[PDB]
Amino acid sequence: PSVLGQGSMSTRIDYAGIANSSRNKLSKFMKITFDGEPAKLDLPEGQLFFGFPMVLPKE
Amino acid sequence: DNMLLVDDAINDDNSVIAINSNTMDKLELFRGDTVLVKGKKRKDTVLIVLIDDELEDGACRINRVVRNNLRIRLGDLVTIHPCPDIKYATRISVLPIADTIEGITGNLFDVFLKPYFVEAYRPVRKGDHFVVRGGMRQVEFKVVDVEPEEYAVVAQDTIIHWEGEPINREDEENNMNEVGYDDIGGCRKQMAQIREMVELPLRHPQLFKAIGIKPPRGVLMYGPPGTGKTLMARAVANETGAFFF
Ligand SMILES: Nc1ncnc2c1ncn2[C@@H]1O[C@H](COP(=O)(O)OP(=O)(O)OP(=O)(O)O)[C@@H](O)[C@H]1O
Repeated sequence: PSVLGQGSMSTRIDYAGIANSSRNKLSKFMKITFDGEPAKLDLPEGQLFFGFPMVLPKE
Repeated sequence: DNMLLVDDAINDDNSVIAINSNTMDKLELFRGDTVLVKGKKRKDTVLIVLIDDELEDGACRINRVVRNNLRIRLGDLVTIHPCPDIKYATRISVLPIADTIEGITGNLFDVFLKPYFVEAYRPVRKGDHFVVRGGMRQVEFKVVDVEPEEYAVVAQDTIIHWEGEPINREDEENNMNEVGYDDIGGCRKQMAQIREMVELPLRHPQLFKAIGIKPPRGVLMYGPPGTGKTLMARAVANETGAFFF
């Protein structure tokens, strides 16, 4: 389904946008994955985010 | 015939170099052509060729800004080559120098750069500088980034980005070590020994292939503290131009 990274509260806050900006994080004048570094994802008190792309076990 | 004398340029263009008509004929150039000029150390840029009869044979005119960029003074010698492959910069980001925005308000872009880039097609290269007289003041700008890289031409289609912090003039030298052989005195035999073992294996690695030997790798300098060992090593590294760690 869409709840694997692209749903509600993942489009209100550009989580994919945050990840991509962290990737190309330079002045300089889509896919979401865990190949890189974290970028500060700050939300106000009283908001919980469960929309992180799942990872599943070792299988 | 790429060695020419340096003269002060009377004109007020940061990217114009004048050449004698005979000099232009020898190098096979045309009026308005862009050519690459390389000066001392590893500093080089591109300038628009102009024809000026008054110029003597083997001489060229460059303003003080070009002299500062090329790390040369009046009457010095440079190497000039044709630059016909220069393209047009599609997207350039440049920021002003802090000391040049002292009290200047308004849209600095429109005030200064826009008259300076009205079909001017001024050649630009990474790290270059250029001064524009706007109103009753003068503002300097630096080539922070260009696309396509490295050397290009700023045209109307180019997108100019003037967003960014002011460029303080102090850190260009205070925080950065750009020291050449001119900053070393009293030790020439040591400099020769270091150079003949550092530059030769790197600048001309094919010689040791030709003679079939492995040039020595390590080098160990020593002497009383404060004799400039660090400065000598820094100068050699900068002159060589190789990635220095
Ligand atoms: N030709 C020169 N020989 C020696 N010192 C010079 C020379 N030209 C300038 N200096 C100045 O002398 C001082 C040398 O300091 P430097 O850090 O190079 O010494 P050092 O003993 O090699 O250092 P270290 O071992 O701590 O790296 C600096 O102020 C440098 O500017």
